[PDB]
Amino acid sequence: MAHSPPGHHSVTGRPSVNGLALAEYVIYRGEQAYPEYLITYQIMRPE
Amino acid sequence: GTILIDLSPDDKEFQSVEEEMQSTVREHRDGGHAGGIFNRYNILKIQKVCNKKLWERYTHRRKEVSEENHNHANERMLFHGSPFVNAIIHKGFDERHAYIGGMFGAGIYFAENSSKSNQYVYGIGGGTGCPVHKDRSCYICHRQLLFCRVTLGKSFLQFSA
Ligand SMILES: O=C(O)c1ccc(-c2cc(=O)c3ccccc3o2)cc1
Ligand SMILES: [Zn+2]
Repeated sequence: MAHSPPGHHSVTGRPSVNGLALAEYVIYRGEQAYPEYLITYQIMRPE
Repeated sequence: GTILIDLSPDDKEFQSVEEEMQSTVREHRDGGHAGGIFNRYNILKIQKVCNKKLWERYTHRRKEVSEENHNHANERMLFHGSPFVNAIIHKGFDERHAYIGGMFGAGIYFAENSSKSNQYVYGIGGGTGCPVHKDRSCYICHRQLLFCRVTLGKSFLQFSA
């Protein structure tokens, strides 16, 4: 695992081309996330 | 130490998690190549993940971050898709769940868009798709995502394509 930028605890990847995309985020320590919900699903074929 | 508690679909907690799942689907620039072609999901089950040790590990670290950032953990709920979700719920996130080749360096990646994390359920780029049918757009096989509590603290802002 890499280190976060000096002075920071994570990275935010802000989209700057695709206007409909939401943000993505990166952490560099496992202890900064807790897996709260497990969701079981299928993708649905469009009609 | 992990136990999984099923939520009832009548539970407002099930409903708010389902809504985050459904309302954050978008179209992807690969035309569905990685994650499949779909506009919504059939949600089959939602379970709360309970592990005391992993929770206390998280809150310990959250307090450290918070105290380094004017008492602000900057905590979010975000999606994570991985072939290793069974290991993650039992042993926690660690270095072995890093995206070594990710655009922001080797760390653990999370998405606001559920459909973005869905592209990783069978591996980077969707791998070879589902184990049973080798189909990245499989409509039959059951998929799993995590909806996770993530401490961002002071986040470095990368504008990017
Ligand atoms: O096993 C791996 O190498 C592995 C690599 C990446 C992910 C992953 C999982 C995600 O949910 C995700 C979200 C936004 C951007 C990238 C993302 O990547 C999950 C696993
Ligand atoms: Zn399949």
